[PDB]
Amino acid sequence: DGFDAAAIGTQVANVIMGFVAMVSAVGMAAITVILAIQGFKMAWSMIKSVK
Amino acid sequence: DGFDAAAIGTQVANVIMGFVAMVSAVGMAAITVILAIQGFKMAWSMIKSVK
Repeated sequence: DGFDAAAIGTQVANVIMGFVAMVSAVGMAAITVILAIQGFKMAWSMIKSVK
Repeated sequence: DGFDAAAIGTQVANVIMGFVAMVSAVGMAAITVILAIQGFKMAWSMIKSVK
């Protein structure tokens, strides 16, 4: 009857495409860790196979 | 984000450039042996070809 479906259907989507920011931010604060270990793993990794 | 990569990247390297000492020490305790045999090898070696 009214059909206020798509009008609010975009409104809702716009609240939550403007939410990637958080996932990227917590992203960055994953990698710093994953590098820290990874880069530290690769430190000894060569000098395992130094032999 | 933080980028604590090079700061700790040197820190790690400094633990392990301060590790040559051991390799030199076990070095010295190779050669004493290798001389012992080598010098003892050269002992008879001339007096093989004494003829």
